[PDB]
Amino acid sequence: SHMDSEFRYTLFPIVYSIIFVLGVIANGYVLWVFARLYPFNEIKIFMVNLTMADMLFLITLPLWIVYYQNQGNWILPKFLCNVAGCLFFINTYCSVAFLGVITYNRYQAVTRPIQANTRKRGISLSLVIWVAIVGAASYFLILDSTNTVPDSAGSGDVTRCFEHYEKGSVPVLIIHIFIVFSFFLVFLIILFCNLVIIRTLLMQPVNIFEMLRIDEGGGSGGDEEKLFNQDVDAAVRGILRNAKLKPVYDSLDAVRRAALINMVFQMGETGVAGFTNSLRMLQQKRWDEAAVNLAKSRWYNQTPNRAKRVITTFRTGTWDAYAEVKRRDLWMACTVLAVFIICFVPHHVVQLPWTLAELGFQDSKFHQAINDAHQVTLCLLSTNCVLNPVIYCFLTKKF
Amino acid sequence: HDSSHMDSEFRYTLFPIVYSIIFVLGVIANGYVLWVFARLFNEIKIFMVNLTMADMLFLITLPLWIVYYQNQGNWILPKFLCNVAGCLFFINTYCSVAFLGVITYNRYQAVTRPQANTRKRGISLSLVIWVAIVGAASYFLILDSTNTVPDSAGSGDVTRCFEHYEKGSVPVLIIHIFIVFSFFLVFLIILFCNLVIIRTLLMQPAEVKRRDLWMACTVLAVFIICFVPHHVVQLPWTLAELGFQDSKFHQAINDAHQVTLCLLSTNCVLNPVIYCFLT
Ligand SMILES: C#Cc1cccc2c1c(C(=O)c1ccc(Cn3c(C)nc4cnccc43)c(F)c1)cn2C(=O)N(C)C
Ligand SMILES: C#Cc1cccc2c1c(C(=O)c1ccc(Cn3c(C)nc4cnccc43)c(F)c1)cn2C(=O)N(C)C
Ligand SMILES: CCCCCCCC/C=C\CCCCCCCC(=O)OC[C@H](O)CO
Ligand SMILES: CCCCCCCC/C=C\CCCCCCCC(=O)OC[C@H](O)CO
Ligand SMILES: CCCCCCCC/C=C\CCCCCCCC(=O)OC[C@H](O)CO
Ligand SMILES: [Zn+2]
Ligand SMILES: [Zn+2]
Repeated sequence: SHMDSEFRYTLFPIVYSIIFVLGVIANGYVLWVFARLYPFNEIKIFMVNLTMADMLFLITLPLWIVYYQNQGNWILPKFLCNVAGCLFFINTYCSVAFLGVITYNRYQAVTRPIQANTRKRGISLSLVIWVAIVGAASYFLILDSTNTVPDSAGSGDVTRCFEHYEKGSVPVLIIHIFIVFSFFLVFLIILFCNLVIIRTLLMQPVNIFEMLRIDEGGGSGGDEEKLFNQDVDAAVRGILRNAKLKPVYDSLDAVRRAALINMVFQMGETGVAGFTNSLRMLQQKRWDEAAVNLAKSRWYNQTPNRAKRVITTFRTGTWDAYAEVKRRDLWMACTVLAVFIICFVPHHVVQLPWTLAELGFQDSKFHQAINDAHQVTLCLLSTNCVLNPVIYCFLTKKF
Repeated sequence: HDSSHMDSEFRYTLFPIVYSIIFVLGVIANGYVLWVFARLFNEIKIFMVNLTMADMLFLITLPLWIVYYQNQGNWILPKFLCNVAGCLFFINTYCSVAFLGVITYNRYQAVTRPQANTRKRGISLSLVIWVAIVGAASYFLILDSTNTVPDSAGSGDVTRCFEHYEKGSVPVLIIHIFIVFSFFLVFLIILFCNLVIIRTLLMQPAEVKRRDLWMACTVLAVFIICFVPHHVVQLPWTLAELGFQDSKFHQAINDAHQVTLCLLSTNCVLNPVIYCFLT
């Protein structure tokens, strides 16, 4: 029949049954959460496009349950197997692509925090990804999906679906090598991006460099905070060279000096020098009065979250304002990494040795072990339709 | 961050004691087993000599760490020796993991599916392992291993060896994720391979079957005692060194790290034990 055969005919009918029911509930409810949202916009498109990918897979699951309940016999017409295989490839790589693009969006939102045609970009990208993956998945519709073999007992035959690999196929090896190398290349980008977001939003600023990294941004993680030190020193040099800003600056403590520096990085010496009254309240250590007067500016209307953070730093002289910043993003980063390492990485680790075993290039004792592993990763990869809807909690839930 | 290291005096007591014991015992047991092989299945014997060479490399670095921890974490010796110490410690850790795993797989295919080609195959595979591991270990030679930092008592400056970690480094963290994941991938292939050996050896229907079954247990003993404690701690500790944790966790995981580092060194003394359970 097959190497891993024994348990696969029991595994998939149970595993895929749970997944079918949970995944149809989770993605169906997610289309209720999406519908009830008319007031993030770009991320919303990727999420809805990701659900569209899940629906395509979920609908094929009844066919796999029956195929495995029939001891691996594809009794329906051949093209329904072509379509089933095709939609599996679509689900997997649209999910890899849409999780990838959600990660990049959030990375740019944290790393570079600076039109309503952002929606036009989410739609533009989603289409590129669909054309790229549906185009690649189309090859599954031109293949001979099934192979007929004599049954072990009786007078019958067994019709396998996308299990047959012509012994020693070279295109198969090149295609499977490309996909795995392209996957871990994509996985490395995702891992780096989500670890930057996490690193940035976990590690609470204790200086002006870390403080301006949250509010203004800064690419990757380097120590050679030394280049940015130069920009701050040049900013302080000018502040002290300004008769309107020097008395206040000199009078302030190091944490409050950073808040003034922050303001200067945002609106410049010119901008900050036009806060005569608020600056006088600071020079006189009238923290609450200064804080209240600072909230009565256009700065507060224009950038409220940064203003609130800087005003708090002026009021308290502590870094508490930067303790739990952008938690929607911090949790998004963890969730995308969970969905990636759980669902996609196991399958992609097991993929190249299993293809080599299935092209015969590996021994019978290993071929049997890697086949068993393969059935487990194929189940892990299917949990994606139940797991990936969790990301919607970024849109709904507040911290 | 180097200021958080003045709180752990434990390592300066632990390493000079434990590394002196490991050095002497190891140099003896390894020097001894090199005479066992000199006064002489054949493929397995090739992996064992190489595995003993990985041990010697690290054993020769032990007197340097003894001196280092003796001088309260001050690398009094030349700074280049620090790169060489780190390099050889990495070689020892992963040449051991590879050669033990390659021994485990030799006995797996020799039990589940049983001369001049095996000797040549074993040398091939052995040279692959050295090239792969020494290739990665060589990156320790191009780093800035040493960092001058103040001492617990006064304004005096000590020189650390491979203790500096750039705050919030994502690539340092990615490397450690790669190595910890690869280790548990390699270890689980080993765990399965060995457990199949002990299962097939427990259910076979006299002396040949009795030694190879008890050998699969030695490879597991070495993995669970020496390598698994360290690779469990490696990630939580790395995170602590990159500033991703609290001071309370920092101290807990750093102390555990000293224990697992000592436990990793016991592999020099525990792996020559495989020589008898086969030859
Ligand atoms: C992912 C992927 C992939 C990417 C590119 C080429 C692929 C694959 C691919 C598969 O790994 C693959 C494996 C099993 C099947 C069919 N399949 C089977 C037999 N059981 C399944 C349980 N869930 C989903 C699909 C299942 C399939 F349609 C594609 C086989 N491919 C292939 O080269 N074939 C010649 C089928
Ligand atoms: C294993 C491994 C590894 C793999 C990849 C990168 C590694 C490491 C690595 C280490 O774990 C590491 C830790 C401590 C030391 C130095 N070290 C110290 C301070 N005490 C030691 C006692 N025994 C052996 C080595 C000792 C080292 F050379 C390497 C540090 N690495 C690193 O990121 N550095 C910036 C040195
Ligand atoms: C015969 C079987 C093989 C054929 C398989 C066909 C796969 C389906 C193709 C696209 C999914 C459609 C959903 C997403 C495509 C629209 C992209 C877009 O612009 O997203 C707009 C967004 O939803 C605005 O809110
Ligand atoms: C064939 C021998 C494989 C060794 C089994 C060790 C298993 C322990 C897992 C990770 C630590 C070792 C990481 C070594 C992986 C190679 C990375 C590298 O950069 O090495 C360069 C190499 O020479 C050019 O490919
Ligand atoms: C085709 C050319 C490809 C070449 C591209 C390299 C591929 C990196 C491979 C493994 C990671 C090795 C980790 C690199 C070690 C970091 C060393 C470093 O950054 O330098 C020392 C620094 O000054 C701190 O003291
Ligand atoms: Zn097979
Ligand atoms: Zn530390």
